[PDB]
Amino acid sequence: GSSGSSGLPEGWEMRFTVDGIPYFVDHNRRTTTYIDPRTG
Repeated sequence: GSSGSSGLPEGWEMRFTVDGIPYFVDHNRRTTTYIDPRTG
């Protein structure tokens, strides 16, 4: 359902692939990773 911004750091973004997988996108680093930034 409707989702917002939990609380990610600067640069780290929250998005989901066509399938709907939990992944983050970095604007500064310009990279993609599956591992969560907060948790690690």
